[PDB]
Amino acid sequence: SEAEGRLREKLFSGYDSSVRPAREVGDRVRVSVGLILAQLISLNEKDEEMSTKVYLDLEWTDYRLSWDPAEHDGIDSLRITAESVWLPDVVLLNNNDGNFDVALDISVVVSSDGSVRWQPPGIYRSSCSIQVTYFPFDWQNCTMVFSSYSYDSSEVSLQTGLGPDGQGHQEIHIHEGTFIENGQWEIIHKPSRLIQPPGQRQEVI
Amino acid sequence: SLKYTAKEITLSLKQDAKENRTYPVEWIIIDPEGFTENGEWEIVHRPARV
Amino acid sequence: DIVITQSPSLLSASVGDRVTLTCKGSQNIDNYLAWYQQKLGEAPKLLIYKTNSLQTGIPSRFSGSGSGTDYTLTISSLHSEDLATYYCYQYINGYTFGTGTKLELKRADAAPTVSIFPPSTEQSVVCLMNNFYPRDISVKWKIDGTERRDGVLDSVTDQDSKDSTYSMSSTLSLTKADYESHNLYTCEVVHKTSSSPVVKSFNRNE
Amino acid sequence: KNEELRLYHHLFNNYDPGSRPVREPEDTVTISLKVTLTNLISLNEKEETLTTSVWIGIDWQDYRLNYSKDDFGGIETLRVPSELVWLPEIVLENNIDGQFGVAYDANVLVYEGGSVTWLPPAIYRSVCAVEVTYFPFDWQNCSLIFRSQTYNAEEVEFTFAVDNDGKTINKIDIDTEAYTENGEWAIDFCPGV
Amino acid sequence: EVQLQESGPGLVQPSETLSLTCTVSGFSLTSYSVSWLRQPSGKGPEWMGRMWDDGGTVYNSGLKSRLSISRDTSKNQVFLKMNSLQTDDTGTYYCTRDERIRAINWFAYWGQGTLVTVSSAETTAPSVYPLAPGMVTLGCLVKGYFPEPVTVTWNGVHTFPAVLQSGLYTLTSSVVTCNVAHPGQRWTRKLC
Amino acid sequence: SEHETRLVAKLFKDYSSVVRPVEDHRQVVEVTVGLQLIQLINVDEVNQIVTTNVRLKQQWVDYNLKWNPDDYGGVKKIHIPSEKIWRPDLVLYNNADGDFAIVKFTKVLLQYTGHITWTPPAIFKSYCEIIVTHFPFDEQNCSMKLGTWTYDGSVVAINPESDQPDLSNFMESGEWVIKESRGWKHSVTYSCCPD
Amino acid sequence: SEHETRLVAKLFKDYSSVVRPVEDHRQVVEVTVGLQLIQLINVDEVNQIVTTNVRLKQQWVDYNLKWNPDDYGGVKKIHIPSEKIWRPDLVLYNNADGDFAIVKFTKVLLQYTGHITWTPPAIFKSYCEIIVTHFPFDEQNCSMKL
Amino acid sequence: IVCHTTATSPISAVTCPPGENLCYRKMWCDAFCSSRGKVVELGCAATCPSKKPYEEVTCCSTDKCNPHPKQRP
Ligand SMILES: *[C@@H]1O[C@H](CO)[C@@H](O[C@@H]2O[C@H](CO)[C@@H](O[C@@H]3O[C@H](CO[C@H]4O[C@H](CO[C@H]5O[C@H](CO)[C@@H](O)[C@H](O)[C@@H]5O)[C@@H](O)[C@H](O[C@H]5O[C@H](CO)[C@@H](O)[C@H](O)[C@@H]5O)[C@@H]4O)[C@@H](O)[C@H](O[C@H]4O[C@H](CO)[C@@H](O)[C@H](O)[C@@H]4O)[C@@H]3O)[C@H](O)[C@H]2NC(C)=O)[C@H](O)[C@H]1NC(C)=O
Ligand SMILES: *[C@@H]1O[C@H](CO)[C@@H](O[C@@H]2O[C@H](CO)[C@@H](O[C@@H]3O[C@H](CO)[C@@H](O)[C@H](O)[C@@H]3O)[C@H](O)[C@H]2NC(C)=O)[C@H](O)[C@H]1NC(C)=O
Ligand SMILES: *[C@@H]1O[C@H](CO)[C@@H](O[C@@H]2O[C@H](CO)[C@@H](O)[C@H](O)[C@H]2NC(C)=O)[C@H](O)[C@H]1NC(C)=O
Repeated sequence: SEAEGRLREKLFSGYDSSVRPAREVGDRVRVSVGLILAQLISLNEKDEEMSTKVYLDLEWTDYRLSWDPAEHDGIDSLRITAESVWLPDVVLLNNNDGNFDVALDISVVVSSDGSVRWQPPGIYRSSCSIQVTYFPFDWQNCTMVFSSYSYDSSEVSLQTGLGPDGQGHQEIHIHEGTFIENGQWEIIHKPSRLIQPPGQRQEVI
Repeated sequence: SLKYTAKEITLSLKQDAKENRTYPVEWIIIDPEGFTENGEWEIVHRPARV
Repeated sequence: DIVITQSPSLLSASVGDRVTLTCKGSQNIDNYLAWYQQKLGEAPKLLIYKTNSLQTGIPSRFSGSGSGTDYTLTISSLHSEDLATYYCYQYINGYTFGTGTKLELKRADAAPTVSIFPPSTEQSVVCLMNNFYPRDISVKWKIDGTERRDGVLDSVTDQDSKDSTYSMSSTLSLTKADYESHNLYTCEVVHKTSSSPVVKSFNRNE
Repeated sequence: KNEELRLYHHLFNNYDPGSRPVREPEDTVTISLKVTLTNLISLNEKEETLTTSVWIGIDWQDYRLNYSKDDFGGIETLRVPSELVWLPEIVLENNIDGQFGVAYDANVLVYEGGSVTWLPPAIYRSVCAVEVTYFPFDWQNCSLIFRSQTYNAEEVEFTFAVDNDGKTINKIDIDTEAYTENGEWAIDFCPGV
Repeated sequence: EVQLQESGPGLVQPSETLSLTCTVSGFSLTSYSVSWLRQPSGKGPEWMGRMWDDGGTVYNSGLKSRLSISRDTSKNQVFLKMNSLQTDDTGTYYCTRDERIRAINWFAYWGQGTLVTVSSAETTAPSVYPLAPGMVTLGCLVKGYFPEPVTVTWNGVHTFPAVLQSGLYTLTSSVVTCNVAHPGQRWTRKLC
Repeated sequence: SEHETRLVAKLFKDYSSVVRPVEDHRQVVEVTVGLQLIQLINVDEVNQIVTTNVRLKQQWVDYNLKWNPDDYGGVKKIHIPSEKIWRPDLVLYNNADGDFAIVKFTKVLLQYTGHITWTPPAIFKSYCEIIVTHFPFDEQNCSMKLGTWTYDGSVVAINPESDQPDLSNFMESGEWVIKESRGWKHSVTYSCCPD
Repeated sequence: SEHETRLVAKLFKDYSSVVRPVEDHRQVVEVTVGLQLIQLINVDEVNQIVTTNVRLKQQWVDYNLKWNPDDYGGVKKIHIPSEKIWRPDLVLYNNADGDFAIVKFTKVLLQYTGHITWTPPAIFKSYCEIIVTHFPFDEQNCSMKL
Repeated sequence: IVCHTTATSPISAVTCPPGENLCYRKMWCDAFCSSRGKVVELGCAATCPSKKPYEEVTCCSTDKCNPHPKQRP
C-alpha cells in the first residue's frame, strides 16, 4: 500500500502529538464525548464501587491531519495508532481504584477533512454513593464523570455525543442485542449531561 | 479486531485438509491425550462460528 | 508590554570622562535588557545583552549592570569615537525600545550669532542663530509688536564635526507680498553665553 | 550558567554504567550496606510472608565520577538519576512475591572524591517460616537475605556501614524516635551477618 | 564577515505595496532567524516580524493583517511585503539577524536600514530667494522642492535640514551668489 | 498550532532534566506544595493503614523554560509531558505498602514566566498509629509526611501552599467525619551538618 | 573499565538478536537447561495449580560473542543485559494461570569463549493432575513441561 | 541570657524571653543517623527541659554554652 505510506509520511512530517490542534492561538478544540456500555460487571455496596466495561466515543477535529483525497490516490480515510496523534486526556474523574486512562489504546480513525474519531475500550470502577436505606430493594444512581484532566474549558470544550440522526441523544448507548445483561441489576434510566463550570473545566456526566 | 474492521481484515476459520479435501475447522481444538480434564466441568460441545 | 524610559535625553561629556546611562522599565525585566550603539547614518551595533554579557569584539570599556526595574550602561573612559546615540531595549514581553540618549562632546559655551532677514522681492522671512553652544537654546520673534507668526517652523544643524557648535534657523508664513502684514519685525535667541537675548530687526526698509 | 551542567557533562559525557568502577578486572568493588527498618507492616502466618518497609543505604567508590569542588564552583554534591550510574544490583533473595528490586528509583548522590550514595526505599514481602508450637505465645525468627543478583564475591563485596561514632552497625537500624511498634508484633533483636 | 544589506524603493506611493529586500552574507538563513524593524520618523523603533530559521514567520499583532514575510534560501534574501501604506509608515526600516538561547531571541546585528517615505506629492525643483539683510554674511532660502537630496554651493558654510512646510520641502543656507542643483540648476544672489 | 509546535521544539532542544532549574547552583529551588484530599477510601485498624485519594499540587519556577509571548503568536501557556521537565521527588515518608512517589505523570501547565503547575493524582496508603480503646466511638489522628527524598533544604525548599489541605473537592465519607486538618512544615537539623 | 567498554562496543556494533547464534543456519543451537527449585510456595488442590519459585538456568554458546582476552587487558567475562542477545524462548507448556515465559530479564554472564549462562528467576504456576482419593495421605506427582 | 536557637533558619543566638534563662541542647538519633548524625535542637527554657528515654538533654547557664556540635563556643 505505497500511496497510503506516502500519505501517512506526509501527514506526520513535523507533526507534534503533544500539542493540541488549535489553529489560531485562542481556538478551542471541541470534543464530543459518547459512551457505549458493554457490560455492567458488578456493583459493590461494601466498597461503594460500580464496575463497568464500556467503550468511549471521542470525536474531534485536527486540522493538521487533513488532506485532499484526489491528490492521494482517492484515500478517503486513514487508521492511525492513537499514540502518534494528539489525544484529549479525557479520564474518569470519580474513579475509585486510581485508574484514569482507558484499558487499550486502539487506533484512531482520521477522515480526510481532519475529523478524528476514537473509541477506546475501558474497564472502570467509579465510586457510587449507596442509598442503603431500602437495601436490598433499593435503586441506585451511579455517575461516571468524564473530563479532560489538564486542559481548561478555554482549551478543550466537551460535548455530549449526538445520536445517529444528529439529535441531542444525550444517553448511554446500549447495543440492545449485544449488551451483556446483568443478572442482579436492571437499567432504568441512562441519561447524560454536560456540566458547565461554576482553571474552570467542563464535565460530561 | 478493534484496530481493523471487516473492511480492513476478513476473519475466517482455519481450514485443514484430509484425503486431499479441505474442510473448515469449526470447533475448538482439544488434545485427546494431553488435555487434563477439569475437576468439575465436562466439555459437551465446542463449536466455532464466524 | 513593558514601557521603557531612558534618561538623560542628552548627555554632554568630554573625551576620557566616565559616563553612565540609565534605563528604567515600567515592569520587572529580569535582566533581559540589551544595549546597542547607533552612529548617524550607519548600521547600529549591539554592545551588551542580558544586562552583563559583553558582545564579542566590543571593547571592555563598555559595561552594563542593573536588576529588576532599573538598569545602567556605563563607559569607563569616553573615547572620541564613542559619541553616538545609545538605545536600551527589553525582549521578554514584546520588544520595546527606549527613546535613545544622544552622547555629545563637551565644549565651552558660545553665544548665538543671531540675525534676521526680511523677505526679498524674489520670495520668506527667516531668522537664524549660528555657532552657539550648547545646542539647548530658546528663540522668539514678534512682528508689529505681536509675538509669533503663522506657519512658524524651525530647523537646527547637526553638531559641527570640528567646532562641535550648533546652529539653528526659523521661518514663518511671510512671503514678499505677505510682508505688508507688518511694518517691522524682530527675532531673538538666548543661550548660556548670552543671558540677555541677542536680537536683530528690520524696519520698513531692509 | 549552572555549574551543575558543567559538572554533569564533565562526569557523564564519557561514562559506561555497564562496567564496574574497577581499574583492573580482578578488583572487588567494596559496598557499604545498611538497612533501616521504618515499620513492620505485618507477619502473615497463613502465607508465611513478612511485609516490611526498609531503606537500603548503599555506598561505594566510583573513581570515574571523581571531581573536586574547587574546580566546579564549590559543588559538593550532585544528584543523578540512578539509571545513569553503575549499580551493584542488590536484591532481596528470599522474597516470596518475585519483587527482587527496590520500590523507588531514588536519585544517587555523587559526592566529591567519587563517593556515591544510594538510599532507595523498598517494601519487601520476605518469606518467614512460622514456629506454631507455642502459638499465640510464640516468637518468630524472620530473616532478610540481601545479595548482588549479578556479581560474585570476587566482583562485589559487602561490608556494614560505620556509625558516626566509629562503630560498625551490624544490625537493622531503627528510628527509635519515629518508629511505631506493630499492633501485633514487637521486635527484640535484629543482628546482621 | 556577517553583514546585511537592506534595499528597496525609497519612495512609494500611498496605498501601494512596499517591497523591501534584505540581502544576507556571511551566514546561512537556515541557521539564523532574520527579523524586520522599523523606526518611524520621530519615534522609537518597533518590531515588525521575524523570519525563522525553520522558514516559518511571526508578525507584530498590530501589523499581522498588513505584513507578509518570505525568503529565498537559495538567494540569501529575505523579503518584506507590506500593503495599505500611509504617512505614519514613513521611517527607516532595518533587517536584523537574531541570536538565541533556548526560546529567547534578541537582535544581534543590524543592516544599514533603508529610508522609506510616502507622499502624494510629485517631484519638483526648488524655488529660491535671497536672505535680504536685516563679520559680514549672506544666505539663500529655498522652498517648494521634492524629494531630497539637494545640492547648494557658494560662489564656514552652514546649511539646515530640509523642513516640510505643507508636505513639501523647504531649505535655508548661509555662508555673493549661491548655486543650487536638484535631481528632480538654479542661482540666487545677495544684494544691497 | 505552528507557533506552539515551534515553541515546544525550541524549549526542549537542549533542555537538561538532570540539573536543577536554577540560574546559579547556589540558589535554592522553591516548591509550593499543596495537598488536596479527594476521597477517604479506607481506614484499616488492624494493619494501621489509611488509604486516601489525593492530588499533590506542586508549583515552582523553571529558569530555562521562559519565552517571549510575542515571538510565538501570543501563546502564554502550554501543556507538556511532565516526564521531560525536572521535578521534585516528593516521597510519602510514612508510606505503609503503597507507592512511595508519584507514578501518574499527568501533563504540566507551563507559563511564559517559567512557572510550572503540576497536580498529579496519587493514592496514599499512609501508615499511622490507630488507637482502638474507644472503638467504635474512637477518633484517629492520622498523617501524611511529605518531603523531597534526596534533595535537602539547602538545595530544594518546599513550602505549604495553605495551612490546611484543600477539602473543597472532598467526597463525603460514609464512615468517618474529618473534624479538623492542618499542615505543618518542619525543618530538622542533624549533628553532621549545620549547613 | 575502558577495555570492557571497548569490548562491549565492538561486540554489539553489528550484532543481531533475531538470527540464531550459529556460524551456519544448518547448525543446531545446543541449549543446556537446568531447573533449580527454590521453594514450593503453594499447592491449590481445588484448582489443581502448583505454585513454585524456580531458577531456570540456561546455557548456550553464541558464536558471534567471542573475543580475544589479550585484546582487552585480560577481560575474560562480562555481564550484559539479556534483552540485547538472542535467547531461547522456553515456555512452560502446562502453565495454569501464570507467566508462560521468563519475564524477569536478569543479566547474563558472557565469557570470552562465547559461552552464555542465564539464570532468570520465575514463579511457575504449573497445572497438576491432583489425585484426592487418599486425602490427606495423598502423594501428588506434579510436573513442569518446559 | 543569650542562647542559640534552631527556631530560626539558620541557627542564630537569641536572647531568652523574660522568665527563662537556661540554655539547653537536646540531641537524639533518628533514621538518618546513618550519615547525618543525631538530630540537634537548640533553644532557651526556664528550667532544664524534660528528657525522653532515647533523647539526651544538656543544660547549662553559661553564655554561648550551647553551640552546634560542628561550631566552637
Ligand atoms: C496529630 O498528630 C500530628 C503529628 O502526628 C500533630 O501535629 C503537630 O501539631 C502541633 C500543633 O497541633 C505542632 O506544633 C506546632 O508546630 C509548629 C511548627 O514548628 C516547626 O516549624 C517551625 C518553622 O517555622 C519557623 O522556622 C523556620 C526556620 O526554623 C523559619 O524560616 C520560619 O519563617 C518560621 O519562623 C519551627 O520554628 C519549629 O521549631 C521549634 O520546634 C523545634 C522542634 O522540632 C525546635 O528545634 C525549635 O527550637 C523550635 O522550638 C518547628 O520546626 C510550631 O510553629 C508551633 O508553635 C506553637 O507553639 C509554640 C510553643 O512551642 C509557640 O511559640 C507558637 O506560637 C505556637 O503556638 C507548634 O509547636 C507540631 O509541630 C505538629 N507536628 C507534626 C509532626 O505534625 C497534631 O497536632 C496531632 N493532632 C492533634 C489534634 O493533636
Ligand atoms: C535465626 O535464624 C538464623 C538462620 O536461620 C540462625 O542462625 C544460624 O544458626 C545456625 C545454628 O545451627 C548456624 O549453623 C551452624 O553455625 C555454626 C557456627 O558457625 C557452625 O559451626 C555450624 O556448622 C552451622 O553452620 C548458622 O550458621 C546460623 N546462620 C547465621 C546466618 O547466623 C539463628 O540462630 C536464628 N536465631 C536464633 C535466636 O536461634
Ligand atoms: C580525585 O580528584 C581529586 C581532585 O583532583 C584528586 O585529588 C588531588 O587534587 C589535586 C588538585 O589540586 C591534584 O593536583 C592531585 O594530583 C590530586 N591527587 C592527589 C593524590 O592529591 C584525587 O587524587 C583524585 N582521586 C581520588 C581517588 O580521589
